[PDB]
Amino acid sequence: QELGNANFENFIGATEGFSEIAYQFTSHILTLGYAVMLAGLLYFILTIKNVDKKFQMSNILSAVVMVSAFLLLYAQAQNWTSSFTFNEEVGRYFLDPSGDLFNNGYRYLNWLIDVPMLLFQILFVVSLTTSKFSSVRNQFWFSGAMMIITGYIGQFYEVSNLTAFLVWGAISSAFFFHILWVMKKVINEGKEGISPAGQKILSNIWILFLISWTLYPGAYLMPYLTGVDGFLYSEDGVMARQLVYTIADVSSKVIYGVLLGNLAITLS
Repeated sequence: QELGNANFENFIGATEGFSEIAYQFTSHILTLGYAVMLAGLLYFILTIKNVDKKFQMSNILSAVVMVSAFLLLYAQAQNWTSSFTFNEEVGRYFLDPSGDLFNNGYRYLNWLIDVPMLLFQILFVVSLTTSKFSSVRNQFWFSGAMMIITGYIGQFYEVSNLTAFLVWGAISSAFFFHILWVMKKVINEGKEGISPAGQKILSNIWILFLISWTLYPGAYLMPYLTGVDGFLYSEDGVMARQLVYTIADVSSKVIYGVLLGNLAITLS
């Protein structure tokens, strides 16, 4: 299997193919993904006037994240549809040799760019207490970048060497735990010396952040979560993975932005 060696979407597409439902669902979900980013982009442009100058860098960075997310998810969406074509004889969609093939680059690039801005963002709304801005900022940038790069290396091996896919996933996960831990510290310090209404919103932000962000390794693992011959090892694990990525992207970029915007209005 030469054509389907690059990733699980290709593997499936070149061997079993995708039902009508799997192909259409995944296409629609990816389209909702970028459409929400565009709407978010507008929301963040239009509401920047509602926070004090002091906090506006957060709204700016929300907007910038929306731009890159709109572009790269639009591109990922097109890459889905143009990589798989219907075959009349079997009634399924197959990896098209005349296309460019499914490619995770668009999404991994988006993460490299958005992770550092999403993490930095909050440092323009909350005030630290005992920690330094530059230290926190550097810990987030370095660990975020490493998390993504090591996850990108892992994903090459997804079908060729599943063991490696997992080892690199675990290294990536170690960077992830460090980010959660710095973020929990940022949230606790940001709670010190704001109103209880501000603290309740920070509490929500932590929950959102924690769940959102954990969906990413969930979706990386998704086709293996029922074992090497189970139910998700299939087009359904492709559908599940792309659905979960899309929910994660909306939650981590959009809802997170909105919550941060509301925190900043509270502090204004």
